[PDB]
Amino acid sequence: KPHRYRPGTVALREIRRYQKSTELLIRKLPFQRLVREIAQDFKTDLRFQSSAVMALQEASEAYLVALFEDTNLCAIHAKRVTIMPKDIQLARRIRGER
Amino acid sequence: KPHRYRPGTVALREIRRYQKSTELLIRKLPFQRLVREIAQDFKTDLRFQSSAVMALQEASEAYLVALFEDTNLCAIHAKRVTIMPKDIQLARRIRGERA
Amino acid sequence: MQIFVKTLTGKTITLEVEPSDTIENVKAKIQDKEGIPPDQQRLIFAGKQLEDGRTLSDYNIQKESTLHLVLRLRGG
Amino acid sequence: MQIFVKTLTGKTITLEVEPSDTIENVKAKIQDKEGIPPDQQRLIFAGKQLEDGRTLSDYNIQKESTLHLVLRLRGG
Amino acid sequence: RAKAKTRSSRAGLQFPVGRVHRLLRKGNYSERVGAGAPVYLAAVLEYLTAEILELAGNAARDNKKTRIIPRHLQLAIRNDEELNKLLGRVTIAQGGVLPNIQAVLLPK
Amino acid sequence: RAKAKTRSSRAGLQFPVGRVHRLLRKGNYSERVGAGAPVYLAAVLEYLTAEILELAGNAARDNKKTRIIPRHLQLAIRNDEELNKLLGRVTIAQGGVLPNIQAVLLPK
Amino acid sequence: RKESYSVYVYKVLKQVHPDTGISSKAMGIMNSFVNDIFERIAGEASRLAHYNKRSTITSREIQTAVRLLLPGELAKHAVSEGTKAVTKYTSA
Amino acid sequence: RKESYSVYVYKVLKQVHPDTGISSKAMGIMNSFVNDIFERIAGEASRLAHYNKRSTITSREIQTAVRLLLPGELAKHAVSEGTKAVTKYTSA
Amino acid sequence: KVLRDNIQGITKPAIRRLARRGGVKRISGLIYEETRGVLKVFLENVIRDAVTYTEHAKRKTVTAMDVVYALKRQGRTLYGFGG
Amino acid sequence: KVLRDNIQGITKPAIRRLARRGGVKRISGLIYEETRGVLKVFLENVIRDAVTYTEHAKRKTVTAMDVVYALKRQGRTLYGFGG
DNA sequence: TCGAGAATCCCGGTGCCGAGGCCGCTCAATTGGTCGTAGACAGCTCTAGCACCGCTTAAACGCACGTACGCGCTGTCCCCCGCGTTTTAACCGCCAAGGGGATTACTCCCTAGTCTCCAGGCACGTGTCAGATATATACATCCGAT
DNA sequence: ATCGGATGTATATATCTGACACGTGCCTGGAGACTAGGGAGTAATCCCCTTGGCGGTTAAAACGCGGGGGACAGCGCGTACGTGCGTTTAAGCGGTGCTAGAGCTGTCTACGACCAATTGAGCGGCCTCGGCACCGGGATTCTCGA
Repeated sequence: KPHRYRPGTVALREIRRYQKSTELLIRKLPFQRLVREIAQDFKTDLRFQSSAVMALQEASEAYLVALFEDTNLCAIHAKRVTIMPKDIQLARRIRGER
Repeated sequence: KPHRYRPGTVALREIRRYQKSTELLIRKLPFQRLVREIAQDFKTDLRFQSSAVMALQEASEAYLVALFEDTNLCAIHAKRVTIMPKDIQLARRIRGERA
Repeated sequence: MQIFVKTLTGKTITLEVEPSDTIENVKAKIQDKEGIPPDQQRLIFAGKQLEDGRTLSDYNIQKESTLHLVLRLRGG
Repeated sequence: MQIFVKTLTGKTITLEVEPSDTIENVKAKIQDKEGIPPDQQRLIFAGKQLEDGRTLSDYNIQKESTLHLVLRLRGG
Repeated sequence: RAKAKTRSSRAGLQFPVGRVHRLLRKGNYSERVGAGAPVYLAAVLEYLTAEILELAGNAARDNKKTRIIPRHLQLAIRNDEELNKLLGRVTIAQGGVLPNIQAVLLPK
Repeated sequence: RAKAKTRSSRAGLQFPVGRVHRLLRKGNYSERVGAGAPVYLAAVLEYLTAEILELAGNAARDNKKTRIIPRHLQLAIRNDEELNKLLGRVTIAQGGVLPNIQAVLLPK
Repeated sequence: RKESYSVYVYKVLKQVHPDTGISSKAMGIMNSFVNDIFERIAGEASRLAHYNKRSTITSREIQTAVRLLLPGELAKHAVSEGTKAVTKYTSA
Repeated sequence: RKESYSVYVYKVLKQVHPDTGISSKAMGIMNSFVNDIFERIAGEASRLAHYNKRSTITSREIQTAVRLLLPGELAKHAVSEGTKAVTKYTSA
Repeated sequence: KVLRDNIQGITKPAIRRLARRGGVKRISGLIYEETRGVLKVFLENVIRDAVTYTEHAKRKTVTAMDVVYALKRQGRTLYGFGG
Repeated sequence: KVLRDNIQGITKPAIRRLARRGGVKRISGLIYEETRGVLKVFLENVIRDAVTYTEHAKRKTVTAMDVVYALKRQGRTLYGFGG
């Protein structure tokens, strides 16, 4: 009989693992490529200091972490356990973005 | 033979009425007494220009209206219609006031 | 019928009026002898602020009156 | 064995060195005849930046060398 | 000297270039102010106020009124989406709110 | 003349009163600045720095470390209530988040 | 001797809508808005000028502040109006 | 030569926790924090000076700016510390 | 002179009217206490800022400009009172 | 010199492991497209600020002191890069 | 499906006070000169951002299965709404009064300005131990089986 | 609940490399001392304007009650997501190179500050007529028990 953790057990372990560390979570080269192709529509030539790209990654990851915290709060408010896209839209409305 | 409106029609009529008018919904003398009571814990003697009192009332009305808008949105997101105290807390918690 | 207009500057002039004359009439009289615009004067008699539309009798301005005058500035 | 140290100012001195001498050794020699601190000099020979720990032979400094010197400022 | 011509007149503007320049000088923003900065700022302010007043007057006309009211101003600002981003943190005294009811609340 | 005694020394502070004064002058905040203002501001900054550093050092000791890390600074700031009020809109590079799991998500 | 923007707002109104009225409260709100935008743009321009080690606020700084504070097509239109006004002023 | 509060922060850290060290990233974060707080307090004091039409920033303006900015207990403690420093500076 | 219990001056019909303007069609019976609490804390913050402004101004009178500055420094700028 | 897609590079396990940091236990299957629409509206609000900072500086390089000062402008302050 | 009935749009009339127009005077915006310096521009140098290549392997990905959870439905009951009746104090108008806000004038003293001196803060180099990494081992947790 | 294999977490030991802490040398920024002069402290004065009190009206608040709709717990289902595995893919790392341009310096020209005189725009005061608020009869419009 093969070993199998029940669903929802590995998720909590991953939560505890990633709430203790400080490592940047998105892959650096894909993120930098995304930033460079986004900036292609404002200035034709840009050079994008590495420290600037690092700051962009840090800010984006912090923003996503906060947004997912608020999304989880909305999901728990809605008597759910999983999050759904409408949970993000509600959180982004109360925050006054959209 | 009493005419009786169904529960909810008068509420919607009041909503439509009160979203059209720009008056203040809180009684001026009780609000001023509340303001003077609140400020008694900072300075013993304060004078509280009537313009300042009106500005405070306008700001409080606008803030409460926005908070109730967000509370209603939370209530509808919870597949509900009535607003509840936990709806207000969630609106403030996301907004950045409930700590 | 002469009453004395005592200004804030301590210079008191001798002004001859009529019992039926008005507060406004006194204002123009000083312009005739000093060139001061009427609207730059604030007349204070008996401690109450005189009004342009009132006469010199409604306030019971007896002769030899110490009329206290305040001068205003157009702009602060 | 003499090589010429040409500064940015256009003043070129005549300096006598040894084949086994170092880049650092030249820096102290100018202090003896001009009082200039060694660390305020940037020696550029053959277009590559000389290093203090290297000798005068590793860069093949032939005689009658036009040694280009850059002077730095402590503070900007 | 020649008859004085206002900087607003020579710049083709209605807002006071001279008064904007004085406010910039007396605001402790910087110790020196460029010549064209007050002109540019006055032009921008005039454009913004014209843009808002156009929508406010349109709202007042829609409301069968010939005067612009704080309610009309609030309606214009919160109906134009580009103005709403400028004044999203601004509350207007005697401005009210727009009529909006969530669809779920309607009778069914 | 008499021996030179620094403003910070004669005020009992460790932060540069002279540098604070220079920044106040060169900041376009006001045309003039008082004598006691730089001292007062330096004292306030020193107190706030000490307040942060005490908690940061305690948190660093909690992890069996003798050096401060941005993780420790983040932990101290987010664990103190009023520092969280000062820096609630401030994100820290390589700081992470506090360990939080909502009680509903815990297994029965 | 209090000074405001009421006359200029009235002129702009008469220019845009040939016949429309302004209540006193509406004029006050317009003055408040004008002061707010002036302070916003001037503060951003001062911060910009200081970030680049400059002692002057020029049309370049004002234009970049307008671009920073104005969203969408409003920024484009404001920049166009500002540059047109500045070039007309320099022409005479 | 660049200027920062690294030395002063290190002295404060030695005063508070004599046995504790600190890293370069922490120096950067502490300099950022000090600069942010300085900017906030200085801007508040500048605004306070203009509202009363005063042309000088003094300890009174800095103190009321501290009261405006800092939260409950920290504001009180910081005002106490600053007042102590001001009296010590004036007396000595 | 001495005032107390004036937080009850925000009556139930006033809160219902505010919710009606906000767009709420049904209100539970526990909303009013929470609304009074949040209104009280918001008022305390704004009035504390206004009082410290009018105390730095060396005055005993809280003008409308003090309230305007108190709201502006919290991001809730208020047009229509001279700010 | 031309980049076209560059948005699937923010992979599904990369949106996870960040939702995990946020603190979620279960994630739907449509969260990823929403989270990619975000962070594309975001950071596009940050560029076009960082640019027109570097453009005002007449540089063509986006320094770290542009991403900072674009943050603290968007209402978020970033430490250690850094002012 | 359709009247009964309450709400609301609507169409005149009448009286009121606020917006807009007019008059004046006065002060700050303008014109016109000087003058010191801010940055515009050219030159140059040295960092570093980009572009390339190969090599290792961690991360992503497609697949398959199961289970728990979101949803949809259903039945209870309870509580908030709408309506009527009684109470109250908000509100409008009026009146008495003092206090402190705003303004003006006198003056004094505190800060910007300038020169001169020197020492403490920055750059630098160096050495050394603190956290990182690997390795082996004990302990707490999970879930399937009883 | 109880056990125990299997998994992951945590702990003790050895080494070990680079970043942090302390020195040294120097040089510009901070400190010491005196002046000129305007900013602000301070004492009066007036009067706007805020506080307190009082009387009448009635709009609004408070209370009570009947019930219909809505909150909410319950139960089934089927489907969508978590978990684990083998495979693919490109991220990560290292090393090299080049040239685009960030950054610093030298000249100097245009540009903004500063000061004297003046006048025309705009702010203050009045004033008056029409937009607008309210009253009421009016027809229309939505709701609700049939």
